[PDB]
Amino acid sequence: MEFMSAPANAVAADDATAIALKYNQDATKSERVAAARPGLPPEEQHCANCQFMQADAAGATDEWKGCQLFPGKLINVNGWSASWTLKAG
Amino acid sequence: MEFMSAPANAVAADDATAIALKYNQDATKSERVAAARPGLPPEEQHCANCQFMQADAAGATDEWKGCQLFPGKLINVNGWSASWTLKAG
Amino acid sequence: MEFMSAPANAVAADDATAIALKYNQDATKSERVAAARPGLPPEEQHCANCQFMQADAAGATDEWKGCQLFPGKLINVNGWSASWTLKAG
Amino acid sequence: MEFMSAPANAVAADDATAIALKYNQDATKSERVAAARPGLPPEEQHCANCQFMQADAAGATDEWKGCQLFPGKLINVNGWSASWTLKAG
Ligand code: SF4
Ligand code: SF4
Ligand code: SF4
Ligand code: SF4
Repeated sequence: MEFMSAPANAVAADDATAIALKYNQDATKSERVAAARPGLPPEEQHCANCQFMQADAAGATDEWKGCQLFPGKLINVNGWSASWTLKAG
Repeated sequence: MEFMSAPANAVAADDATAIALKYNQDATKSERVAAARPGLPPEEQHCANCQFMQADAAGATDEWKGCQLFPGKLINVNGWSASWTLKAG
Repeated sequence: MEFMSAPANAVAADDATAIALKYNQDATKSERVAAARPGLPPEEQHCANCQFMQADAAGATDEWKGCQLFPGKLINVNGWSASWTLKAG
Repeated sequence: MEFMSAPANAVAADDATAIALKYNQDATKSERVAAARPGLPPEEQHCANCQFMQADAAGATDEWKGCQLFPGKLINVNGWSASWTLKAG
């Protein structure tokens, strides 16, 4: 595989929105256990299985995808935020 | 009936999760018609017969119930969202 | 990952102990609100933040852990029983 | 100039160590801006001016050098990783 470029509009650690929504690009380092959102055990929760992850957003790759709660941005498929909600598959 | 107080955690219209899920407290003013989700004729679709409705959520009353897609929140039994799926059993 | 699948010794709904101790593997469906045990808001209480949860137990996973009040069995990190107690440390 | 021979042991995108280090062989496609590591503006950071680049590594050339954090591998002088540190001297 070729290296996966990091989008200029990916949510960053230094963004007020990320701080507000407790988003972390790496779910393993997130507060998912402390949040204890309902749906899946906490350590299985990440953007890849969240209701708001948008696979068809401008600039999306299999590593970077959109989120309906972060307009005009891109989150990491391995991330997590406190709005994590199991996708109604 | 008596004037029933609206729960402090009822899903509000200007909540980003609500906007993304296309939830309307009133099914009769919702996108159920245009969406024509499978299961039942659109005019019959509301949270009361949705699979994700949680009748025994904390604080639920005969008018406000929980929803798997709105952790910690309460929705109206006569509401609807783009996630509506006919309840089985 | 795989679907929710309780290991061999997961406390079961028709286990006399479970019934006696008011345990439910899903805290959002338990009597935590009615019981209103002291320490934290009832809706914030679950096995993961209970003093009796034991991280080091046979067959334990990120989702299933031991509980000192259920010797030899496993409970869900998202569960709750009427013995929920503050996590001292 | 003649074509720059690539090494078979170049760090590759699907190497767990590369992923963990946030390495990208093309720094302009990396997370350096988001990382905002100290010493130089993000846009000026690459392996060529990193403290850990190892010029005297087996098979190292004009374009590929070693890195203390990647034993037995070679990085691209134009690359970058989240361990970038301005070289002193
Ligand atoms: S809302 Fe879902 S998709 Fe968006 S950042 Fe949070 S966990 Fe990821
Ligand atoms: S998912 Fe079902 S219960 Fe929840 S808001 Fe939508 S229609 Fe109502
Ligand atoms: S005592 Fe604590 S760990 Fe054990 S079942 Fe009850 S709430 Fe869970
Ligand atoms: S540590 Fe320095 S030399 Fe090694 S990959 Fe990172 S930036 Fe390049």
